[PDB]
Amino acid sequence: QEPGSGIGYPYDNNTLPYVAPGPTDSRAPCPALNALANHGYIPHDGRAISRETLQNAFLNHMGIANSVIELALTNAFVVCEYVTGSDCGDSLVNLTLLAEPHAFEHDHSFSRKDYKQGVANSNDFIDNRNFDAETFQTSLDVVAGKTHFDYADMNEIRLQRESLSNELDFPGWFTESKPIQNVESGFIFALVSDFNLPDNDENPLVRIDWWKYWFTNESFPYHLGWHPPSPAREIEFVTSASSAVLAASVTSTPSSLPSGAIGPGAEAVPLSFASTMTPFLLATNAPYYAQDPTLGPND
Ligand code: HEM
Ligand SMILES: *[C@@H]1O[C@H](CO)[C@@H](O[C@@H]2O[C@H](CO)[C@@H](O[C@@H]3O[C@H](CO)[C@@H](O)[C@H](O)[C@@H]3O)[C@H](O)[C@H]2NC(C)=O)[C@H](O)[C@H]1NC(C)=O
Ligand SMILES: *[C@@H]1O[C@H](CO)[C@@H](O[C@@H]2O[C@H](CO)[C@@H](O)[C@H](O)[C@H]2NC(C)=O)[C@H](O)[C@H]1NC(C)=O
Ligand SMILES: *[C@H]1O[C@H](CO)[C@@H](O)[C@H](O)[C@@H]1O[C@H]1O[C@H](CO)[C@@H](O)[C@H](O)[C@@H]1O
Ligand SMILES: *[C@@H]1O[C@H](CO)[C@@H](O)[C@H](O)[C@H]1NC(C)=O
Ligand SMILES: *[C@H]1O[C@H](CO)[C@@H](O)[C@H](O)[C@@H]1O
Ligand SMILES: *[C@H]1O[C@H](CO)[C@@H](O)[C@H](O)[C@@H]1O
Ligand SMILES: *[C@H]1O[C@H](CO)[C@@H](O)[C@H](O)[C@@H]1O
Ligand SMILES: *[C@H]1O[C@H](CO)[C@@H](O)[C@H](O)[C@@H]1O
Ligand SMILES: *[C@H]1O[C@H](CO)[C@@H](O)[C@H](O)[C@@H]1O
Ligand SMILES: *[C@H]1O[C@H](CO)[C@@H](O)[C@H](O)[C@@H]1O
Ligand SMILES: *[C@H]1O[C@H](CO)[C@@H](O)[C@H](O)[C@@H]1O
Ligand SMILES: *[C@H]1O[C@H](CO)[C@@H](O)[C@H](O)[C@@H]1O
Ligand SMILES: *[C@H]1O[C@H](CO)[C@@H](O)[C@H](O)[C@@H]1O
Ligand SMILES: [Br-]
Ligand SMILES: [Br-]
Ligand SMILES: [Br-]
Ligand SMILES: [Mn+2]
Repeated sequence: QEPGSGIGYPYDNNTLPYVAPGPTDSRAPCPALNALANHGYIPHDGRAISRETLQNAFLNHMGIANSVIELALTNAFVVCEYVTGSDCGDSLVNLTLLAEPHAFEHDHSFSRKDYKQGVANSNDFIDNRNFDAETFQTSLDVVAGKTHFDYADMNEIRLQRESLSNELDFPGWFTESKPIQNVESGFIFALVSDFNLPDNDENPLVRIDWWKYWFTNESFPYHLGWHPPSPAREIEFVTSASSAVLAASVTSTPSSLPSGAIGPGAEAVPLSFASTMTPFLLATNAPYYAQDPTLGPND
């Protein structure tokens, strides 16, 4: 928000306004990076981004500690080198390259389509990067009529997304990615679980309105009473939440799940790509921004 607004106070004492991305700005497949860029906490153009820029932006503006993004930073820079063909040093070339498929970006996202979702021909690909309202509605439908949801509900949401994606993706494309997705499941609990409930750390419940505002608007739900978690969330919370999601008993089983979907997931580790492997072409779509309604500087 505008710095003088005080909307972030006393959790964020140095806010900057929301500014929609323009057609030449680079955006990510990540709702967090996109919100940061929209506020200029990382470059508004989404280009030339250092590790420390990311660390400070997450810590000071989202209540997300450095530990939470240590592996994400490693993976971002691995993917930058893979996509561009050269070491990116400590200047991430842009955010858009993070949507390189079957890499850091993965299938069965909560709010993005898959790279070969619903394509008629094998060489086709689509926008697997920008927020997609219909896809996100398939996630939200699992918790329809509710204000909050728990680990078991999140497990059901990701299973629904895996089912749909395995059915809809071009044959042979779908590749399950429980380790990365469920770090992201943990990120959702870390950012938008309801810290106003007494037992949030033992038993976090996502506020659906906060989640929907963050994802749809790629800005922060201050108007709904959200603020950055304080103290900042640490990695322990995120991987515990990830494990709890996958450990939760499944009471409704969609059809068409890949083998081993129900059960624990592997620990996330650094990505690596063969030097001979050429990257898949990135989707070239202009960055998404919310239009129904458009957002003002304080939204
Ligand atoms: C350097 C830091 C980060 C990098 C490089 C990064 C990168 C990415 C990438 C590549 C994806 C796409 C995965 C896919 O859905 O196919 C993604 C998704 C996601 N990210 Fe980030 N991320 C970072 C930090 C965070 C943090 C700290 C949060 C929240 C606390 C966050 C929340 C999410 C969520 C919830 C998704 C899933 C979106 C969906 O499934 O629709 N990310 N991120
Ligand atoms: C974010 O950075 C990535 C990585 O640099 C950009 O993707 C790459 O964009 C370049 C154009 O600047 C593409 O190069 C072109 O490739 C075609 C086919 O190989 C070639 O015939 C052209 O002469 C040109 O070299 C490159 O393909 C593309 N990389 C991938 C994997 O798709 C991306 O455009 C940047 N996005 C933003 C919004 O800044
Ligand atoms: C996206 O952000 C807009 C702007 O903040 C949201 O619309 C406003 O919501 C706030 C509460 O968050 C209300 O006080 C305003 O009356 C709303 N204004 C307008 C112009 O509608 C919108 O709800 C957000 N989208 C989602 C899905 O959360
Ligand atoms: C991205 O741009 C490519 C051309 O550079 C197209 O071949 C791709 O289909 C893709 O097009 C989409 O996004 C561009 C902006 O980059 C729009 O101009 C297109 O209409 C389309 O939405
Ligand atoms: C915001 O400023 C107030 C008033 O000085 C201070 O008490 C509080 O600790 C500050 N918050 C942060 C995150 O520094
Ligand atoms: C989440 O999982 C990690 C291991 O991946 C632990 O280090 C952490 O304490 C939490 O259990
Ligand atoms: C790891 O931490 C999470 C988040 O605090 C808990 O919900 C979980 O039960 C485990 O203790
Ligand atoms: C990972 O951690 C979660 C949260 O403690 C457990 O529920 C799960 O069984 C696994 O150990
Ligand atoms: C069985 O229970 C889980 C959560 O406990 C739900 O998410 C599911 O919809 C079914 O009711
Ligand atoms: C229980 O929930 C699962 C996952 O959302 C559905 O696929 C199933 O049809 C039932 O509603
Ligand atoms: C749906 O079905 C699967 C196996 O058929 C179970 O693992 C799950 O708990 C749910 O009953
Ligand atoms: C979230 O984190 C847990 C614990 O490391 C994994 O088991 C899961 O697959 C996901 O990466
Ligand atoms: C990471 O691992 C891959 C193997 O999958 C190698 O190709 C790469 O060079 C790096 O060692
Ligand atoms: C977002 O931008 C639109 C332009 O379409 C305005 O009409 C709206 O009031 C908001 O500022
Ligand atoms: Br660029
Ligand atoms: Br489809
Ligand atoms: Br796994
Ligand atoms: Mn994806």
